[PDB]
Amino acid sequence: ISNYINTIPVEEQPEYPGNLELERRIRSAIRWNAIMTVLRASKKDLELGGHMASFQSSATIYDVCFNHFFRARNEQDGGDLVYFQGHISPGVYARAFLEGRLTQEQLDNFRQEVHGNGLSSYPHPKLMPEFWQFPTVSMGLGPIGAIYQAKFLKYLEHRGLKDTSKQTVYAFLGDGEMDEPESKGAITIATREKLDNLVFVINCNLQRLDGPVTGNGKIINELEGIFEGAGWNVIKVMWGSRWDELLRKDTSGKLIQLMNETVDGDYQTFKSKDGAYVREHFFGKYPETAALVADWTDEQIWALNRGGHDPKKIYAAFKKAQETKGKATVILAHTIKGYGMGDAAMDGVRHIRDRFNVPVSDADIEKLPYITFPEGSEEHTYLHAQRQKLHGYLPSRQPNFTEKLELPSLQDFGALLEEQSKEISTTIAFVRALNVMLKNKSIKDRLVPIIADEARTFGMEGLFRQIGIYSPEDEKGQILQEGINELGAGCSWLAAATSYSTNNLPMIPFYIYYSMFGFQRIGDLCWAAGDQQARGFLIGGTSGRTTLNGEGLQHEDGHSHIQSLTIPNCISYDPAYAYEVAVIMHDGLERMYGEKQENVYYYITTLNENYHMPAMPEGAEEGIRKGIYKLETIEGSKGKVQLLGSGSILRHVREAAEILAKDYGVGSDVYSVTSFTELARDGQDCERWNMLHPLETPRVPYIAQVMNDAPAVASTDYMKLFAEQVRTYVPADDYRVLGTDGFGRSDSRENLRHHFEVDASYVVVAALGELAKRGEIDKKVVADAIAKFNIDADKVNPRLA
Amino acid sequence: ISNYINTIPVEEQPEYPGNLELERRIRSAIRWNAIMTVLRASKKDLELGGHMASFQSSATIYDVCFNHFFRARNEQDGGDLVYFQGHISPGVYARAFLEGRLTQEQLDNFRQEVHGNGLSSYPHPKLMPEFWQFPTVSMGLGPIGAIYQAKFLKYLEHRGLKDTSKQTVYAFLGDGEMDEPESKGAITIATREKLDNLVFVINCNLQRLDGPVTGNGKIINELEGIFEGAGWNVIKVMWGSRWDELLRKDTSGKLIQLMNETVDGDYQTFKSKDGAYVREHFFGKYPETAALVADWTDEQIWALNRGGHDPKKIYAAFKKAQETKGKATVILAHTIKGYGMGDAAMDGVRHIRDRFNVPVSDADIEKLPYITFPEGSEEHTYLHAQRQKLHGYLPSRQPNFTEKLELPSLQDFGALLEEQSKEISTTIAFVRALNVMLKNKSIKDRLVPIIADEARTFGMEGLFRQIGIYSPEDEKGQILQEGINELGAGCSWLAAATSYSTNNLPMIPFYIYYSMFGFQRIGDLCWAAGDQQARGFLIGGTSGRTTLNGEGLQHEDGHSHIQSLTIPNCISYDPAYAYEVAVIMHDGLERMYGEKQENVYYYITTLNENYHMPAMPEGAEEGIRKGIYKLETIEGSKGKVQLLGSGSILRHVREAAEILAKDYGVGSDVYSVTSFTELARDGQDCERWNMLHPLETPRVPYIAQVMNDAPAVASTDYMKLFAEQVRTYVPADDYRVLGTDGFGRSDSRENLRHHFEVDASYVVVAALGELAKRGEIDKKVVADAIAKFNIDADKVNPRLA
Ligand SMILES: COP(=O)(O)[C@](C)(O)c1sc(CCOP(=O)(O)OP(=O)(O)O)c(C)[n+]1Cc1cnc(C)nc1N
Ligand SMILES: COP(=O)(O)[C@](C)(O)c1sc(CCOP(=O)(O)OP(=O)(O)O)c(C)[n+]1Cc1cnc(C)nc1N
Ligand SMILES: [Mg+2]
Ligand SMILES: [Mg+2]
Repeated sequence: ISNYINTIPVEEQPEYPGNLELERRIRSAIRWNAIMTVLRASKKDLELGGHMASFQSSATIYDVCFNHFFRARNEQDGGDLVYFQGHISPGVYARAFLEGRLTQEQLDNFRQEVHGNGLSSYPHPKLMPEFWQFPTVSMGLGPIGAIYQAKFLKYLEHRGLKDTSKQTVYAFLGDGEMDEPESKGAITIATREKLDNLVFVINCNLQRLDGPVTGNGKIINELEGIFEGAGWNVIKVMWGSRWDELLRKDTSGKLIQLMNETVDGDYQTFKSKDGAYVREHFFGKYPETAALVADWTDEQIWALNRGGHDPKKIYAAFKKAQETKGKATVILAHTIKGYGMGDAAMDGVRHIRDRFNVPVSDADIEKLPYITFPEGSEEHTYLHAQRQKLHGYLPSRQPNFTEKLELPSLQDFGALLEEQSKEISTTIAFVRALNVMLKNKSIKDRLVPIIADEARTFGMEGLFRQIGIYSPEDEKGQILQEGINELGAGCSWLAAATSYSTNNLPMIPFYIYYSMFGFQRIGDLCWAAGDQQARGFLIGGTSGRTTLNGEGLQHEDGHSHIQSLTIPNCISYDPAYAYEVAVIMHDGLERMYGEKQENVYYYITTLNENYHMPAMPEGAEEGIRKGIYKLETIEGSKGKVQLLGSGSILRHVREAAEILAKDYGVGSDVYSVTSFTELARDGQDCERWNMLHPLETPRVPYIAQVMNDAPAVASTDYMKLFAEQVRTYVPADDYRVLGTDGFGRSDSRENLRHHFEVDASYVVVAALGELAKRGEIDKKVVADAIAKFNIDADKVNPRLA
Repeated sequence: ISNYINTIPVEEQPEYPGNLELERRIRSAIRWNAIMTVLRASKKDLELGGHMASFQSSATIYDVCFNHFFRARNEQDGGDLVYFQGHISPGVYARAFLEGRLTQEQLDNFRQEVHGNGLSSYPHPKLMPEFWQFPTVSMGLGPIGAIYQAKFLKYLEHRGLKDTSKQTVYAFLGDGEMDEPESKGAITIATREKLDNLVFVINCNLQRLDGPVTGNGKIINELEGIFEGAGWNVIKVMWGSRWDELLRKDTSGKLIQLMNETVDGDYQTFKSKDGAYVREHFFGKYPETAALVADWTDEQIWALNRGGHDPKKIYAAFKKAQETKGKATVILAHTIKGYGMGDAAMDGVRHIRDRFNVPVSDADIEKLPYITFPEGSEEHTYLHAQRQKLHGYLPSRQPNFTEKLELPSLQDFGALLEEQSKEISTTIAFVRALNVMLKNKSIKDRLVPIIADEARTFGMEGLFRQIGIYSPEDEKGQILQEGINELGAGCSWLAAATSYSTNNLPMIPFYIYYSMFGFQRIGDLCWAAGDQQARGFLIGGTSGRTTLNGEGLQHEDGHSHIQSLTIPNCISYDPAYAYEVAVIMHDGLERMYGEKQENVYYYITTLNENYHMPAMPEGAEEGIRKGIYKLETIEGSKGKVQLLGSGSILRHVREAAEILAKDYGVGSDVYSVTSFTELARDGQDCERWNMLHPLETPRVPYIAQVMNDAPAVASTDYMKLFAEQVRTYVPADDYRVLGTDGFGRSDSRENLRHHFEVDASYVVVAALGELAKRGEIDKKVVADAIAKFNIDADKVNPRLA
């Protein structure tokens, strides 16, 4: 930690390049319009909400950036990638309005978007696809997302894919936000990868929502301490220009001592008081500090401001960051939350227009009028002129990429569509599919395989020697090894999955990891990715409750599909066979990066269990995409049932089919369900449409176009809800579901599938029971089956075990 | 960052108090048994798994702790709280076997737990309730969990609840694991809270799973830098005793330089070569370092060891840690992964037998025998003697607390059971229920309210005046304010929710936060909390997609209930009324902390919207707990339907009930569903039982007991699946579900409820549609209603909007 003063002394401060007086005029107009936007919204009494105090504290920081640093998207690259602090959006909207990018009607529709001419509360690309770029309001995601975005830009340059050297990634963070583990938890990576294209700007107003971040301490010193120890360049912007002569003439060193020892709580106490109070409780602490202001009026003492409010100090910081290489820079900007709002922290708006010399008539204040600058005026010309020198306006977003990719056809995956002679797994199939893609001239180098330490577990060692590991193992390596860091790997995946938009450079990431540590562990990031319109593949390996058999309770995933189905634009599949993996990957590729450019991302669970992989049934492709298709029907004269399975359990459902036919003369229709979730969504969509068009021909759910009315049984390696979700749409009166509800445990696959009541034996007993209720077979046949299969009808429900 | 040598120079290293040679003999037996356990499992060829290399690198570190530091649970306190690294469990079992706490057959059932006499792969309290205590195999959860556990212990002492001062919290971490954002993301908290009762022990073997943590850098220096910067006491245990005369004899300083400059990757390379290579490639870098080992044999060179393998060095670190006050300590122990396993990490078994002088003859080696120490033997006496001086054995766990609490009766919540004068919300009801509890003498001081910088939004400032904020606002304060840190708050809640076991002191935490940032953001901790048998309340405030109307995409929660239902022992409710919240909190209090001592935790979503709160109907208590009860029956002679609602949307389904009756003569049965999930679980249990008892009379799901066969419509503020999950159990032919699928956005509650198609007009249209489909009414009247209600039948499905 260093003294509690500016890192950059006046002698090293560069001359400010802009017109300070003009800038303030424009800035006061942006401040005013931001407050008018939120106040007008409140007057509606619709509980819309909105913030003002935060932007008031950081307005000048953003202003210096818009006038002198921020590069907009241009012909060469995506420009500077700015992660705006989420709740200061009114200020962003106010500047956009001033630049003529938004209308007054839009501002009057702040937080009222349903009808189409409004503005979102926060940065949400999904809601305003041509404006916002990075979703940051869920605190903590912005910092880590920015770290991996900066690292990805360097990756694109090192790989010879795009010269991103002129782009800088700015992450505007709150100080309270720095307590989120995700906020400082990965800062060490910025130093390992020398991210000198990354700048963290922390708004240190010393406050969060309920109170001071650390009243009894000094948050700025805490931040400096850990960032410095993590190897970052730290620049503190503590005090305004009025303090220079004071610090300059104090030869005793007491003013610094005093600044150092005063804690955050007392500093916040001063800003609530007045000049006389500061003379007494701060400077009055020591004779030498009291002597520095003896000649000052209380009004002059009260004028002393924090550094983050002085354009000259701010500029110095951003310019120095720009020059700093070999590591990332964090700017700790000292500010006042609620700055210039005074009291308010209908005549208090009067106070604001007085404080910022806002050009609003006093008999007009009542109408809460927006201020604009006419074309031809000093302000309008200056506003636009600075932006043009910086390539235009931001934030802005391009919804689609421009180039045309020559994607592999399904036949290019032809090997995976045939019967495999050796027993392999769906993960092995996934890797083989990747290799096919790695042979396509159009996308081979746009692929971005990502792993979190674990590569040997998924047998990815082969691609290693083939395409290498990224290590600026050299800077041309293609695979991103993020170590034991699922969140970091997910942010790398997100940066890659949205490159088509931010850089107009489509990249196709495949992040493979232990499924349990997917949505369950990084779900907030997965929701954010949906908002950011990510297009890529998330591969949940070692999936299924009973399949990763020895690992137990914290590894056995029997519910990730329940978590993924909550994300509207995530398309989830649980394939049992290699040919299904091939058809699903090809389709996703085509939907996301083909001419359609669909804004969806994929989640495919894969397995670590080897078994026989049959050839793809002729004509089964569309059924695989849609979610279900019939494998075969087995004959039998004593009854008929429908058996559905997915993932690793399908082969056991087929085994049940052979038993039912040969031991009981019960025939059946056997279906491979590649996506219960897509089938459920389709069914929900059909019934919604039907409800809304009562006079028209009812739409039939896709699952009902494949299944018939015979009693059905479904079994999967996930909790019952995964298959039970399509109940409404199944055209049979009987639909029994087996699943892996309950905490996992260590044992052999055979023992877990029996414990979780999902194996062939339970499918047979479940099927026989449906026939027995129909009076087709004797109930004792079901009872004798339970006995012969060694089923404990009275053991505790696995969910409670 | 300091030089690459031990922090504690030999001149300051205390005398080691144990018998090194006897300890080595015991440790050798433990290493062998750990290895035999895993190899024996391996021979089964059931893909059971298990690790050996990691424990081999850390065994001595744990050995010194078991012999000289680890306090076991005792009469005064719960002993030291040890977060054992998950995958070194085989060594913990090996030792427990040796202390005679586990049997040979149990070791033979390593990773086979279904039949009841086996051992879990990793620390899982749920699976071994009397043995393991803290779930650590999900990397990164252990370190942050340990930080807040240490903090909770200080809270208990300060509140005057228990003298926990002799307890130390040890977190055994891997160096690869430190990359998880959760691993270092909260370390500044240990400094702010002066947690001198916390010790982080990082095993720096420089390797993770697929390679070195950072081969081109120095992970130990990286960790020292950030931890020192965060304010911790850092102790590096780098080199063994054989290096001392050497560092002393060098006066050029060339060794220290050489040690500082060599990078992780090369050190790993030396541990593969041999004395010859190291003397030329390490000492052979400068003539002065070569000179120091000039008179050494290559074999003497090869015997140089890393500090984490030397008991004398390990002891000094732990002793220094134990004495330190004012801050937490982190011990960076330098070790060799796969230590002594040569060949890999009967020829291999022969080698480790020889390497560690294991008392196993050549004749017995192929039997892969377990070693034991007979009573009376030197080894048996010392193993037990050291543990007795340290109060017993660990790990061990007490599943239930001993004291009897005198819980408040439902009658004590009587005010909340009556109709309310003022319009209030379920969140206000929750706060009042807490106030009832705060009056109960038996539990008032055991309550632990937890907030994450959102107290103001939840209107909890009334509680502050009452019980205060813990800030050691004084260290007697009862409320834990964790700031903007959901993971941290969740970890505090976990420590408190598990105090009943750990400290035999029941504490009842209530963590309230924005529901969106619950399971979605800290889901992995929530699953681990289930493993740890947490008993507490998670309150998801500002919940429902349409109810937190102005916040938008990343705040509007229409799916946390879909995430929470994946946890077997989490009981979730979405109440509409103040009386339902009181009945629910009373039942949860009683189930978890009453005589039953049920191992479950509660999740209740509450609202920020005020509306009329009526009186609880006479006798509805049991239905409220079960998940559903009939609120009212409205007459109508043109038709009859059943309407179900929960949360904030129930109010709306009741308005639709009124409209249907007044405008269409359609009668209805209206039900409040306080828990679709408990109803779904009950339906599944009934169906599972029915399947398993074919000869018995079928059991009826509770929801089917409550409902009838009249066409049904359900609407909630959550995605459709939340209500669809009970389809199988609803005894009516038609069951239409309305829900908030899709991404949230900003607008008025009215506009959002129309957009998500869950408001009264949609419930009415859904209901008329079922009647028309049956013939009760004309299809033209459903068409006229769609128009009358200004419903756009062709707007995009909200899921896609
Ligand atoms: C709904 O509006 P809100 O509560 O005002 C809002 C915008 O949602 C915020 S703002 C906020 C405080 C931010 O304090 P900081 O010091 O970081 O920022 P600032 O002082 O305002 O510059 C918190 C905790 N949350 C809540 C919050 C909590 N946790 C997460 C993960 N994200 C949040 N965003
Ligand atoms: C199936 O067994 P496994 O993969 O060997 C296991 C035990 O599951 C482990 S162990 C492991 C490597 C840990 O390396 P460390 O350096 O931290 O520890 P060590 O070197 O072994 O002393 C990882 C990444 N994971 C996987 C892992 C990944 N991500 C999370 C969050 N938790 C994990 N536990
Ligand atoms: Mg702040
Ligand atoms: Mg390691």
